[PDB]
Amino acid sequence: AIPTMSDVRSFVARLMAEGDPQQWFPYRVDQILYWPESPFVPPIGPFYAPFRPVNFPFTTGSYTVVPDASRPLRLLPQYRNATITVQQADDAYEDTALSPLITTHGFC
Amino acid sequence: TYNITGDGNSFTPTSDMTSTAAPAIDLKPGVLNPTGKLWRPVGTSVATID
Repeated sequence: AIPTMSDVRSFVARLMAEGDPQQWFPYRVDQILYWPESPFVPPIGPFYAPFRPVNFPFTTGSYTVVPDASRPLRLLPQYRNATITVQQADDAYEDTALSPLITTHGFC
Repeated sequence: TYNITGDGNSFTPTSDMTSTAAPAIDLKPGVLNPTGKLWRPVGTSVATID
């Protein structure tokens, strides 16, 4: 609703990373999606679309308003046919691991 | 070209020189390819690689 200092600073931090879009724009115009989902009226200065219909997926759908779930979540690892080499697997684990950490034993 | 009706002409058929021409060539589909069709970055400058 009114965005928190916290959230803005988060969002900005995220933004100021890497990776580049597909539909660029000329600075002489606003370019509003050629796939006509967008409700594009006739605006003063924007022409329409990006000038260049390329190729990329799209679709329509609303967002499920789901609250912050104060519980850890389980995952069924349904598999896809792209099968990495053991060493790389391992490696990437090594790369992303939060481990080591001090294990709560619990009870035997 | 030379007058055929002259002297000096050899009639030497040898194993070495076994008649041949090019009777037919390979035209297998598989063989037709090599390869890549030529394309362009939409048509604009070096940006549209995508």
